[PDB]
Parts: sequence; C-alpha cells; structure tokens
Amino acid sequence: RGKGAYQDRDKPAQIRFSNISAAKAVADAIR
Amino acid sequence: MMPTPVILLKEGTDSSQGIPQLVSNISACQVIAEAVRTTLGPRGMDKLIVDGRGKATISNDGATILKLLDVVHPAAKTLVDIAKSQDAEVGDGTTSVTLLAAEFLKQVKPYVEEGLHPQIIIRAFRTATQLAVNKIKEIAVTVKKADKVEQRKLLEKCAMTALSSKLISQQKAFFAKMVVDAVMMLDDLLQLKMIGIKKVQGGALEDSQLVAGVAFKKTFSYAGFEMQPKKYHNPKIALLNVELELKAEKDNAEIRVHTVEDYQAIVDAEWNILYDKLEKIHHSGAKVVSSKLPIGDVATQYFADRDMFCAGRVPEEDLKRTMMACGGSIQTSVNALSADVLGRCQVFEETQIGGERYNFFTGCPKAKTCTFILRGGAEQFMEETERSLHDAIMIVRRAIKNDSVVAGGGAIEMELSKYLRDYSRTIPGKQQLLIGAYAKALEIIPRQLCDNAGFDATNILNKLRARHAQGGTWYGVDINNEDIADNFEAFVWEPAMVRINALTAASEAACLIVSVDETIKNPRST
Amino acid sequence: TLAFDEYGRPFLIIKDQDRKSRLMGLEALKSHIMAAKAVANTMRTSLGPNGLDKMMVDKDGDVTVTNDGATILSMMDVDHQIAKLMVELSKSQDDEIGDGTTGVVVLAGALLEEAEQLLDRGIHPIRIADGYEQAARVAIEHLDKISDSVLVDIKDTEPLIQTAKTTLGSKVVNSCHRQMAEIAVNAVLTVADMERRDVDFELIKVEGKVGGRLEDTKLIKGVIVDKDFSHPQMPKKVEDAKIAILTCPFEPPKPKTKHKLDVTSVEDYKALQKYEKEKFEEMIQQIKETGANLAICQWGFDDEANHLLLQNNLPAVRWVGGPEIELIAIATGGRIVPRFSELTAEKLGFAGLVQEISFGTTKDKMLVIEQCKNSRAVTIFIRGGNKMIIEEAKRSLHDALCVIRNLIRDNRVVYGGGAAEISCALAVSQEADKCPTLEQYAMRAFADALEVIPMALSENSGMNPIQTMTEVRARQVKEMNPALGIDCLHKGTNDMKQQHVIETLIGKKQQISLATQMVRMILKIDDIRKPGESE
Amino acid sequence: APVNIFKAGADEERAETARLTSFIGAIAIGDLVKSTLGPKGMDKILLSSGRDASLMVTNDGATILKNIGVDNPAAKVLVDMSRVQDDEVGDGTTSVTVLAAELLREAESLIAKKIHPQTIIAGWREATKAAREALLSSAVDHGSDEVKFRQDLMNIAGTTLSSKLLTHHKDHFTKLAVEAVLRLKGSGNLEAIHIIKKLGGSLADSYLDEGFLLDKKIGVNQPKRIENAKILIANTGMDTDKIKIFGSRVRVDSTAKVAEIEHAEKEKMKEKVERILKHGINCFINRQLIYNYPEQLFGAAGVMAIEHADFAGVERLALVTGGEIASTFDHPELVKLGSCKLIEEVMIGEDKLIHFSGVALGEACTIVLRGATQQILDEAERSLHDALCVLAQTVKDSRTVYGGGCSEMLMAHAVTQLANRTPGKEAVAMESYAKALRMLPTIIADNAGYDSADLVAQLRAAHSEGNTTAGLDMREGTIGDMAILGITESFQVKRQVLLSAAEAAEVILRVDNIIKAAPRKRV
Repeated sequence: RGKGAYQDRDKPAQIRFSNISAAKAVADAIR
Repeated sequence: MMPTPVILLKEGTDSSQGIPQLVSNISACQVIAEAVRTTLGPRGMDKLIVDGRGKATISNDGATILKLLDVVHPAAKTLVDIAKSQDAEVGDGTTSVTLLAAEFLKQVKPYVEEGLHPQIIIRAFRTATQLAVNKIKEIAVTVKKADKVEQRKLLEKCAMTALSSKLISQQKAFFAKMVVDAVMMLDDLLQLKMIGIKKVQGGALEDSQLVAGVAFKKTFSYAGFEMQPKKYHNPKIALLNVELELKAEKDNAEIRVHTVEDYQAIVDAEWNILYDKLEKIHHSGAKVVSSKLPIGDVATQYFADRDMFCAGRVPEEDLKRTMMACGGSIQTSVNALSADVLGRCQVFEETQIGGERYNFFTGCPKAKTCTFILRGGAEQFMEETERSLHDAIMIVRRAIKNDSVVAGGGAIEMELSKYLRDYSRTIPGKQQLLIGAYAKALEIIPRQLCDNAGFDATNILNKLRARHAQGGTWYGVDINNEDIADNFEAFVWEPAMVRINALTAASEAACLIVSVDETIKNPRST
Repeated sequence: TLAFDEYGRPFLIIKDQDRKSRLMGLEALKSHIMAAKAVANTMRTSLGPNGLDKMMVDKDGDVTVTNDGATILSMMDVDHQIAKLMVELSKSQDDEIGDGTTGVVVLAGALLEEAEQLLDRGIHPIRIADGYEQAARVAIEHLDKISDSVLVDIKDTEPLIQTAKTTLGSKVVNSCHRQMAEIAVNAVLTVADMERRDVDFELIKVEGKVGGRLEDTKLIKGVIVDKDFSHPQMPKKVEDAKIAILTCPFEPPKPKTKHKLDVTSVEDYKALQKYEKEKFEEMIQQIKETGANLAICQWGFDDEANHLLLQNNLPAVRWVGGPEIELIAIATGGRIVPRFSELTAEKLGFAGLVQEISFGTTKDKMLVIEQCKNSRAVTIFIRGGNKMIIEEAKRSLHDALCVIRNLIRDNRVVYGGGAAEISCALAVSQEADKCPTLEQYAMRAFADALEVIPMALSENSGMNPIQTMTEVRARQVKEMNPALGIDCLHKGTNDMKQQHVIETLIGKKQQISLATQMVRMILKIDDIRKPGESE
Repeated sequence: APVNIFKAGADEERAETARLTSFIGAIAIGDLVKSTLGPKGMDKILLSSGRDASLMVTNDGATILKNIGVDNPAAKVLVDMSRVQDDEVGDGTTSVTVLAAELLREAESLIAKKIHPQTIIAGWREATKAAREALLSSAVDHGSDEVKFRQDLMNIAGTTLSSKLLTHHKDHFTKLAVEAVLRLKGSGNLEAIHIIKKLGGSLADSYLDEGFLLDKKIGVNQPKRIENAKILIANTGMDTDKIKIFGSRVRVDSTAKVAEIEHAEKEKMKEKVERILKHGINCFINRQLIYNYPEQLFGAAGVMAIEHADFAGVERLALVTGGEIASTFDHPELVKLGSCKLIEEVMIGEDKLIHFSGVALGEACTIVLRGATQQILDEAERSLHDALCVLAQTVKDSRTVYGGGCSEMLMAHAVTQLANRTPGKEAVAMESYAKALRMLPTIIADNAGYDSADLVAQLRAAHSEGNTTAGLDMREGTIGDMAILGITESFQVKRQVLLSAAEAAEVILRVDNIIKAAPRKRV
C-alpha cells in the first residue's frame, strides 16, 4: 500500500519554482 | 538650410554623394550578409521567419532566406538579386556566394574611405576574377569510366554531398540512392518537370517511397464512389476530356417543342446521348477511366454495373504525367476510342498512407516520369525535406552530363588565394593592394566553415596556410576530427561549376556597389 | 546601429526595422525549451487511469469537457511558432496510430527538458540532436525484442477485447468498461477485410441521440437514417423489405435544357392534362411490377404520388441524403436506379424488419433494420444523459476502434503500464557507456527522458516517483526482466501479464520516432524573425 | 431597503448579503495565516506597492495581518483581535486567528439550518464555559525545586521557537532566551535585553554579551581603556547652558567688557566640569551632546566621556551599572557611582562598540544577532522578541498546559460530554464549538502533510479513555505522550486564545445589517 495520500493543490505549487527561476536569472547575469 | 531657392528644381528629393554614400552602401551589404553567416557548412543552423499571414518558414537555404527579409536599401538588394540567378544556374551557390560577395567589399572598405578611386578597384576585381576562374579549370578532375559503377559512385557521392547542411543526419544513404536512380528514369532531356514530389503526413523519413508511376489524391466524389472495388492486376487506363453529366449543354441552344410526342422524345434523347458516350467508352478494356472533367451520378452507376472504375476532376498536371507514366495518350472525343490510345499498368490500388486515400499506379515498364512520396511528422518537417530533394536532384542531373568536379570545403578557395598571391608578388605598384584584397576575401569560406562549429578556427586556418604552401592543395576542414582532412581522398566532391559561377556573380556584385557615387530617391511614395 | 550611421544619416536595411526583434545566442534555444515546458505541463495532467479532464470553451461560447488530447490541443490559442508544432506532433500520432495523443507531447517535452543541461555543459546544439539518434536506435531495436500475440481474428478474440479494455480504461465510459469493449470488437471484425488487413472507415457509422444512459448503446447490423414517410397514414412496419433505391423525383419527367412548350389550341391544352395524369400512374406501377414494397427516394414527392403510394400499399420516405442512399444500397445489396423506367427486380435491396423508433416526447423517427444479408456495414447508436458524455463517448469508441484496426494491420503487441518504457530506459543506459566518446551525456539524457512516462503515471496514481521507480528498476535487473509495470491500486502485483495491460507495438514505434524528429527540427534553430505591432 | 432609498450617498445591506459577505471576508483571514500554524509551516513574504517597498519576510500571524490593509468592515473585527493577542502575551496569534475563523464557518452552516442567531450565540457561551473548566482542571503547576523549574522554561522556549525561522538552531537560541530572562531577576520590562543586528556569520554564531554595549566611540583626546573604572552617568548640559533667564542681553559701552564676560563664560564651564570630576570617576556618559570645550577638559583630566548614547540609554545604564541619572551635580557625596572591569572597545561585524565588561549589579544584557541577510536578521530578531515576551510572563505565572493538541482535545471533550446533556435546540450549537476546537490539531497535521484522518481519530480515541496527556508527535506522525516529549504551553497563552476567539466571534453573529457611510476623498 501507499501508506497514505496527500493532495497538494494550492498557490505554493507554482511559487516553489518561480522563486528559483528568478534567482537563476541574476546568477547567470554575472557568469 | 542651403537649398532654398525661390523656385525649387524638382520637388523634395533626397540625394547623397561621395565617401559616406559608398561606406553606407558597403555597410548595407555587410549587414544583410548576417542573415546567412550561420547557415554555412554541415553544422549550420536553421532560421525561422514569420510572414504577414502568421505562417512560419523553417529553412537554411539562402535562396529562401534572402527573399523574406523585406530588404528596402537600394544597395543591400544587390546581394539578393544575385541569389535569384544562382538559384537557377547553380543551386549550392547560395550562402557561399552572398558571404563572398560581401567580403569582397569588406576587404577594400578601409581603403575606399581615403582616396583609391573605384576606377582602379573595378579593373583589379576583373583581373583577379579572371585569374581565379582560370585556376579552377586547371585543377578540376574528371573520370574516364563512364557507364560503369565508377560513374554511379560519382553520382552517389555528389548526392550525399548535396544533402549536406539540410535537416538530414543519417538519412543520406536513404535519400541519395533514390535521387540518383530517380533521375536515371528520365529521357535524355533530364527535364525536371518529369519528377514530382508529394507530401503525405504520417511516418518517419525512412518510410518515404519512390514510385515509378503516378498517383492522385482522390478529390471530390459523388454518391456511388464507395463502390467500384480498388483491386486490379492488369488494368487499362483511358485518359479522357469528355463530360459525362446529364446536364451537359452547348450553352446556346433552345429546344422549342410544339407537341407531346416531341416532349418525351427530347427527355429520352438527353438520357440517350449520355448513354451513347458511356457505351462507346465501354468495350475497350479501360477498367480505369480518368478525366479532368466531372463524372456524374449516372456514369458512376453505369461504370459500377460494368465492373469499371472511374474518377473525375483530375488536374491536368497529373494527367500529363499519367500519360507519360502509362505510355498512352489523352483523347478528347470518345467517338474514336480504340485499344491503341489506352495506357497499361500492373497494379492499381487505393491505399491509406497517413490516413488519407491515395490512388497509386505502378508496373509500367515505359514510365518516363516518377513521383517521390515524402512522409514526416509535420508540415514544416516535410517542407524542408522537399527542399533537400530538389537540390540533390539538381546536382545529380548536372553531374551526369558534366563530370568535372573539385574538392569540397575550403580546399579550392585556399588554392585560389595561393595562386593570386603568387601573381600579386610579381606585379609592381598599386595592384598589390587590390589583387591581395580579392585573395584575402576567399578565406571567408574556410573561416565560416569553422566559426559555426568551433574547430579552433585560428589554428586550423593556419594549418591550411602551412599545408597548401608546401604540399597538396586538397586539404580542408573535417567535421568528425577537429583538424585537417584530405577532401579529395575522402571523395568530398562538388561540381566545378559551383565555384566558377560563384566567382563570377560575386565579382559583378562588388562592381555594382563600388561603381556608384550618388543615390537619388524620389519623394513621391504613397 | 540601425537608423543612425557614423555620419549622422539614417541607416535603413529592411522595411520597418524598428518594429522587429532578433535574439540568437543560446537564448533562442532556451526560449524554445522553456516554451515547451509550458506545453508539457498541460498534457502531463491527463496521463494514466486517473487522468483529469479539461473543459474547453470555444470562441462562440460552446463548452465541451473532454479527455482526448486531440480535442484538447486542437482548441488552443497559443501564438508561438514552436508550441504550434507541439500540436502537430499530437496530430501526426493521431492520424497514423490514433492512441498516443498524450504520450508524444510528454516524451518530446522530456527530451527538450533533459537537453537543457546539455547546452549548459557546452555541447554543440547539433551534437545534442545527433546524440538522441544514437540512443533512440537502441530503444527502438529493443522495443521489437519482447513481443507476442495469440490473436487470430477468427474466434479467439479475448486478447482483442482486452486491448479495447486497456484503451477505454483511460476514458470516462468505464461504466461500460465491458459493454463498449465488445461493441468495438464486433463493429470492426464484421466489416474488416481479412485478405489485405484493411478496414474501411466508411463502413462503421457512429450515430447518437440525447437521452437514456451509456448502457443503452447498441451495435445495429444495418443503417440508421431520418425516417419521414411521405404519407402520414402509411403503415410503419415492413416485415420483409424489397427496397427500391431511386434517384428521381416522383413528378412528370422534364428535360434539362430550355423547353418552353408551345400550346395553341384547346385540344393541346386538354390533351396535355390527360398525358400528365398518365405519367403519374405509370411511374408508380413501374415500381409494383418489380415486387417492391418499400421505396427510398433521394428526392421529394408530388401530392399526386402520395395518394398512389397509399392505394398501391407502397410505403416510401422522402429526401434521403446522398451518403444515406449510398450506404443503404450497399448495406442491402442493391443498386441505385436512375429512372422509373429502368426499374427491375434484380436491383432491389433485401432486408428484414423495417421500423422507426420514437424517443420520449420528440419526433426523431429513427430507422432500425433488424435483419440483413451479408452486410459489410454496421452502425453504432450512442445514448447518454447529456450532450457532453455522448460526444466524449464518440471519441472513446473511436480510440477503441482505432487500436483494433492497428492490431489488424500488425498483430505484434507489447506490455504496457510503463514496462516497455522502463525496460527501454535500462537498455539505453547499458549501451550508453559503449562507448563514451563524445555522446555520453546525450545518450544518458535520452535514457532519463524515457522515464518521464512511468514517473508522471506514478504522480497521477498518487505514488512517490522515487519510491516507485527505484523498486521496479531494481526488480527488472535482479531477476530476468519481467513485464513489471506500475498501477494505482496495484491489483495485487504489478505483473502486466496478469493485469492484461496490452499496447500495440507499432504504436510505440511511432511515438518514439515522431517525438524524436519533432525535437530535432526545433532544436536546430537559433533565429526567430516574428513581426511586432502593425504600426 | 433598495426600494424608496432616502440616503444621500450611502448604502446598506440587510439579511441577504450582510452576513454572507461578512462571513466570507472574515473567514478568509483564517485561511491566510492557516499555513503558519505548527512546527512545519511555511513562511510568507509581504510586499508593498513601491516607494521603498521594504520587503518583509515573516511567519507570525500578527505581523502578517497588521500589514495587509483589510478593507472589509467585518473582517477588521478579527484583525483587531490578533493585535490584542500580540500585545497581551506575544504568542499564539495564529491559533486564535484560525480558531475564530473556524467558529464563524460553523455559524454560517448553523444559519443554513434555520437556527436563530441568538440560539447559536447562547450555545457558544455554554460551550465556552465548559472549555474554560477543562483548562483550569488540567493546568500543571511549578513551584520550588529549581532543577525542575528551569526545565519548564527550556520547554516553553523550545516550543515557541520551533515555529519560527530559528528551527535547527535551537541549541543556541533556546539558551539565549531562557538565560537572558533569568539574569534579569526583576520586572519584565522587555527592554533590558537589547538585540544588535549585524551582517556576517551564521545564525548559530550569535552569542550573549555578559556586559553592556554602547555606541558613540570614546571621544577624541580621551583614554581608550581604563581598568577597574568607576562609571558616572549624567543627564545635564555640557554647553549653551543659558541659565534660566529668558530675555537677557549683554549691553556694554565697549567690546572690552564682552571679552571679559566671555572669559567668565568659560570659567563657569570649567567649574562645572571640576564639580563633576571631584566625584572621582573614570567614565562619564551624558545624554546631551559634548562640545569642544568640555571635551578638552575631560581629556586633560584623563576621564572619558560618551555623548548621547541614546535617549533612554542613560536609563538603561543606570539599571546595569547600579547608579543614578544625576542630572545635577551639587552634592558629590550623595551621588552613587558604578563599577566595571573593562571599558575597552571591541570589534563586532566591522564596527567598534564600547564594551562594559564585568559590571556590578548588571541586571541587563545584550544579544549579538548575526545573519547572512537582512531578512534573516529581522525574522530572527522577532523570534527572540516573541520567546522573551512569553518567558518574562512564565516566570510570573508558572501554570502550563500540555501542547501538541492535547489541551484542544481536552476542551473539545468537556464540551462534547456536556453538550450531549442538553436539548437539541442548543446542543447542535455546543457541538459546533467542539468541532472548531478539534480543527486546530487537524490544521497542524495538515500543514505538515500528515494523515490527519488517522491522527485526529487516534487522538480523540485516546482522550475518550483517559490518556489526558496524549497529543500529536510531529516528528514521526503519530500520537505520543506530551509529558515525556516535553511539549508544553503557557497557561495564559492558551486561556486567551480560548476567550478571545469566543468573544470576537460573537461580534459577527450579532450583526444582520451593515450601513456604509458615503466615502470621502474618492474621485
């Protein structure tokens, strides 16, 4: 069995990745 | 503030003159060349251009790039018009010709700013051009093994080379073999109108097929064409320009009836005339009846009950190819039909390649035409494939009749610069600065063949200079090993005419730019 | 610079150059891959037995809820030249095979996503595209190694029904999981040509009428048309039909050309009145002389004809369309007769019970044919409680019919549930190190991309992709590689041989080939020239 | 109401949208901060419209809600509630916010059942009283046996901090909170523990300064280091004294008298400094600025002087040095001095600060807070402020309750057992009160990602049959004993969460009609 199930459907689903992309945009700016 | 007469001479006309106008004209040529700089060589990239309709074209051929750039500068257009000619005369001479022609101007650009009147430059360009062209003729190689496997291998190597810089990686052996054999199907005119290419969506590149005969796409039909089975093992083909509708009229007749006896006679006569034509078509064996004109419901059922197949509304382009593919003739009137005008083939079937219905003919031994069916996963994917087939056919067609070939890559361009330098070092005076400039521009080809994919451009060009000055002159730039390779021994050959015409067109382009001192632009534009 | 030269003069090369945009570098390549991520993120949400549906709202306000990727991607308003190609990928798969409308987008996206690191490592954009070909050949060659079938298309149709169940299991019609699987098998095998392995798509018609339930969907061995008997008191039941298919109106024959009858005398006026009356009688008796007892006419009737049809006990319907009379004539073994005077018994159709069906309070009067003689055409009649489930049911049965046709074309199958994809990823990895000349990074990237499918399936199934993938991939190596896949409810074990998860070999072969070619033609681009504002 | 309107520019809502929009707008507040409840919650970033946007990253519900700018006149009711919770105890601000929201959500469901709003309120009043008894009867006391009392302070400090940025640094910041308070041994001023924020180093590199740090470096011509210094603080004038005569001018016949008066001006400033120096001092701190003239006099005397350390800096120095403000110096024998060991300057974060080390009667301290970024420093500072505020009260009221949802289930149990003894007209409302109480351990598990379907059932089943210490084990995802694990909360924090949510929630239920005055300054 999977021993539980949790549905994660909320605004953080996109933020957790958007913040990383913004940081990459600057990190490469001075490469 | 100066041209302020009480009465104007013309209207409002713009006029430039002198050194800034020549520099501007050369600069415009340098900028437009940027559109193809990255398209040269086996490792060039493709470009995506969107037109005003919203449709994109993906291609890398200079003859398709330069026509979509919307060039307006009077001078930049010069490097486009010469592409229009090379597309006919040569084929491969696209990106290479544009880049060389632009470089011819760059090499003299830093000098034309400070004296050096173009009258002396034009004469030097003509001298250097004639020298370079003669040198090609003295080094081109030929074969004496016509009508042998040696000529087949020559044509195959020409095709595999022609397929370079395309959307082709491992399919060269697949397409190249069919291109060479497809052309050998033609008569001794090698007229390209005898080779059709048709796109059918669905499947991979390796799933394409070369059909010795022809096929049509099964256009608009009527109720009753679900019948007429599509299994034939020895059909005859009637190509007719006859109307088989009940409503066929002369458009200028009126049938005036005064009694019931003639009323019915006209009604029956209209049906009888149609049946008369159909019965004359029958008793011929022409189990396949094709026409560019409509075939109506009555004829469809007549043919079905007679165990015959028909299909109308066939375009004239395919009927003419069908005539040449089936070995027959096209007859307009049915009143003189016989067995001596019909075509013949062995197999006639309706297939489902890609989901759409296609009616294929094959088996005629006297097929003067052929059709190559392309399969692919997208419209643009097949469109680019079609372009690669047109160029490969063009190079092979020419190689059959002209077996004079030269080393590919930059190998010939390095030798041409060597010959010109040997010439220039025997000439006194101002010519040393002009013949050399022509020669220096010739290295743009081995340079760009490296800049687009690395290969340590600085040092690999130095190697070509060291090798060609001491040993053989067939050394070029490899793709697999990042160093020099002998293109002659590797059989990397291109028709001699590709470079001969490239030199002529590039030279004339330079003379059109440097010979202009003034530009006059009428203000009337609405 | 443009529009400014070193001499202060304007510098104009192309028309409206100030409204153009060009950016090459590696930014064109990253922009293409990034845009593809937006596409892949859409389709990954509808993969697997738990795939979620999309609601598509058309420009006119019409709304339909579908699962079929062909209906989702075809209704997009995306103005991006490469994202449009991602739709064409799903189209090519839909036209050739008809199954992987979701798979080819997810796979192609993974190849673009995994390629992102390869560009950042400094690998030439074209070397990446070529490297995928070296790895793809490995997956394709091994895909054809494991395959077996016992389907003969005669009576042992058990694996054929199972294939239909595998396909339909992803749709919204699982309330008819068995019923629609059996309908699809019977629909194709009764019209398929076993000699050539061809199935003519025109021999299976799909009709429907709103109302009832999915469980009321039936396969009718015959044709369904809109019945409208010209005479309202005409009996509505024929027990043994002798059917005359006619394409001529029941009115006095007229010429096609300009006529303009000249009438001068009273004898001419009155004589015509008699002759026309006789024409009405002859055209009806010419039908009865053939033994016909039901006429089906493309054209309408005169008022005079309807009375004669009654008195001669000759039922008939009116204004039956082109494709309807074409199908009726074929289904009944008859022929279309041009005129009344060409009628003969040899061209009559033969059929059994002819009836019209009334539905609730409406006046649809749909045809049912009970019995037929060696018919080569069938009709499916779809019911449903709303317009959306019926239209989706049409697509659900379409997919089921397509995979049956694919097995007829090629009877080689593979095991699904991710077993084929994981096995291919393992095979490529084993050969990825034989030999790591330049392409080591690219071939491994291909192997990783192949796993996007069992990983997305695991996510939609509610499982952790690391806990699931690490177990299956280990089990397929520790022992002789079984057909071990994944599932949501596990059904006991994940042995695809016992779950009967069957997919077509030629389907997956096309998914790999078409996805690879689409990726290549959009990687090898470094310049986009799209126009901006009009002015 | 909408028919025959007699209002100028105002509007009103009655019985239809007044309650609907009030419940929607207010309940939304709970969902906003719901994600911050428990040890595994995520943090928020709040952004301004511009003009030095001053980005804030924070967890605490009070700092989130007080910066939103809620416009809905009913939602503002709960915003003010969360302010009061922050001002009173400084913890549980998320718990009281989401509890009130869950109570209101149930009220809307009860209105849908056609239960009169006064019946719902009456039921909640009885349920609230039942919950209050559950807290009174379950409190844990701590008296003497200091080896057990100190452990309680460590448990309270650990619990509060576990919910903030300072998660995996508990082994450093727990001691900074508990020991800093214990060293005060006096009034909970909450200003005797100063925090200095510096960039550089990690959070784990923070430390407690045993002494007291001052700004405003040691003078120009003054000793930089004196051992065994006597400290004098002052609040007097250094120059421009203008002694107490308003409207006085110097009016002379010649400038010779002006020069003579100028000498007298300096002679009195010299005397003033001498009167201070007779105290026998080594270090002088004056609130008011030091001018060029007394600076030379203090330097020549070998005595350092600090100017304007802060407005309240002198008051803080008085508490940590053991002296007096001394705004006037006229009886040196009546003025008490302080004493320390070192007055040397130290380098902290590339900034020289004056370090008073070894100070007698040092009833104060400074925490030196280090971090990589400004957002880390600001949130870490708030975490210290929150823990110190609770600890300053725990040392005054030692009653605690068991956390981890234990107290919440005990309250819900008492409400349920008594609700079943009441008639249905009101029992349906008392049961809704208990249901809201059980939402808190549900939210905590749901934020962490645990299967709340089993944790809630197991916790309720445990408390149904004794096990009055059972609660959530947020490390393993099971039910554990709160006493053994050491998960406790301050009694006063839990009492106020219960009472505040009930009192605030009634405000919304009582309203059936909202009348909105015409807006001003909107064009």
